[PDB]
Amino acid sequence: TIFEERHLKYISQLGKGNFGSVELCRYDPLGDNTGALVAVKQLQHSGPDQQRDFQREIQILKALHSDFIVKYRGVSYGPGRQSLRLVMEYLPSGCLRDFLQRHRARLDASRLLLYSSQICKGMEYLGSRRCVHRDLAARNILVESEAHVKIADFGLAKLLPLDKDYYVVREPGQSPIFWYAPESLSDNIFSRQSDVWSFGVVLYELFTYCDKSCSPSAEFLRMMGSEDVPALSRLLELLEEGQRLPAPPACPAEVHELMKLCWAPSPQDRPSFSALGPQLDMLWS
Amino acid sequence: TIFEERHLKYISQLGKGNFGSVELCRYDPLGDNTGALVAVKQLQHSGPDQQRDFQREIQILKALHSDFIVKYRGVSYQSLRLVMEYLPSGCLRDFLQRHRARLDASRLLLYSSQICKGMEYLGSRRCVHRDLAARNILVESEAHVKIADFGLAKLLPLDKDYYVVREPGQSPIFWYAPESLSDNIFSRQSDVWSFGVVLYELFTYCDKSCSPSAEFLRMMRDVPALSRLLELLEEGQRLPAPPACPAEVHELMKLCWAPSPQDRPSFSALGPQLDML
Ligand SMILES: NC(=O)c1cnc2[nH]ccc2c1N[C@@H]1[C@@H]2C[C@@H]3C[C@H]1C[C@@](O)(C3)C2
Ligand SMILES: NC(=O)c1cnc2[nH]ccc2c1N[C@@H]1[C@@H]2C[C@@H]3C[C@H]1C[C@@](O)(C3)C2
Repeated sequence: TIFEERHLKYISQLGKGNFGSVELCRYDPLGDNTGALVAVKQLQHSGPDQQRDFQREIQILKALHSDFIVKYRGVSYGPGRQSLRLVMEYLPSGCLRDFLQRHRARLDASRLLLYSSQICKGMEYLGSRRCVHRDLAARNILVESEAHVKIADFGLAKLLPLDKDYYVVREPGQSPIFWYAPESLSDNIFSRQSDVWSFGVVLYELFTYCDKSCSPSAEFLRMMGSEDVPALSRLLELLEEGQRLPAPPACPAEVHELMKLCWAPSPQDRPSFSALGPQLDMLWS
Repeated sequence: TIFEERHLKYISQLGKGNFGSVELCRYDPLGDNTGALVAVKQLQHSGPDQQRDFQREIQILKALHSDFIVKYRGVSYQSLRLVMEYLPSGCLRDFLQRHRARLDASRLLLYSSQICKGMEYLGSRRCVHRDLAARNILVESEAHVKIADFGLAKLLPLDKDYYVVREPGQSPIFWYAPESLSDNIFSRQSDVWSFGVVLYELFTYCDKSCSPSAEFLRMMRDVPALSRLLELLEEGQRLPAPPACPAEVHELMKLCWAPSPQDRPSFSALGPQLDML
């Protein structure tokens, strides 16, 4: 629950954000090296807005209990009893985006549909906590084992007003625009329905095995093209025309049709993660 | 943007102080009574200290933008008046007492959620309210409340996280924190203590007989009225769990009332802990 700074042995780095970083550590009080591996998030060179949002993240994660969401283990009040480090579980198999590219050969559609379903269940639970993840993408999905994946990176995650179902972000997005829904791009509006849009994209990522040559980045930039209008503005224009990501190579038709529903123009017309769950689970049987 | 005195029709009094008063008016330049209502504040027989502070007050509130903080509207000028929006349902304390049958526990969480968010934003503007209490919260609609009364609200120095009031406040002792009561230290963490008391008010539906004052008074021979409370807060005594209060909210009030300000939760941490119940 409470992690002594001196017993967190640093090993190496897992990610370096713009205002923060995630370090792989071993919490080893006993010295014999049997202590558990943990991911530890902390801030660097950050202003007041980030420190405050970082404190929201810790509470949101502390409060999420699901097999399909990465585990909060504790916090550490750090060197000089001043700073703040967020301690989480370490999953050694790594992120899904990298895992699919490496082990592509030993993984068939069934296994891909298992992942999708676990993620969908995870996202259904986040809905139930009135929580919008806001950064759902293969790079933030972790692999617990070859048959278990988890959702991670709650940095952009936000709870809804208790009386409303949507939320507006005052400062616009910085994370890749290719997972963002149109109302998010045009108006910085976010919701469970917006997360449903992004889940369409992770299905695409999944069934393209995160192959870089047909990534959302890769595909949209080929459709947007270069012409000066900003890249955010022309993607939106592309999306309002009704243009979407194309059917992946060898994609099961009925999976591509579920994406299309995730990507409906109006948020009210996208299926809930509750509607999607069974639809994924009993696609073939 | 700026209001004319001759177009401000006086209606009735909203509040009064030892050196200040607030008035309800319709700003009615067309003269046909279709103007908007406004709460208008000004000073009366005050000293230079009050006039100075009142300008600070105008300028802070002028620059606050939150759906949970009463909206500065403008000013009217020889002697200055602060014009604000008028919320017609009045303050929360009187509302909770009047409409308790109509309001369930879930909606008290919503008012809590919204006050915390207002206090979070005041925190980010490096600003301390000093008089957080239900008597200073306003009802915009049945599902929306707003913080008001920035009379005693002070901005923290740019390079420090606390403020010291050399001339202490005559306003009620029961909302104050132990460092306030003892050494006049005010801070964002002080505002957290008082939020704890605001929670108590909410979940007791601002019932008179079990007010913070009434309850703290019941928990106390004769010495000074102040130095009995501080001696009692430093023992460990706190306000009771209200009857119409969930367990986990009472735990948030006790955390809010930790002895050391450093141990008390931020409004940033509190928020989710309220919203996720
Ligand atoms: N609990 C964890 O966060 C975590 C657990 N096991 C891991 N194994 C490899 C990375 C990694 C973790 N964090 C990484 C960090 C945050 C997020 C997710 C990972 C990849 C990313 O790019 C984006 C940087
Ligand atoms: N702009 C306003 O402040 C305001 C707006 N709408 C209102 N409707 C009823 C009172 C009232 C207002 N002021 C009151 C005044 C200051 C403060 C808040 C209110 C109650 C109090 O006791 C403490 C006296």
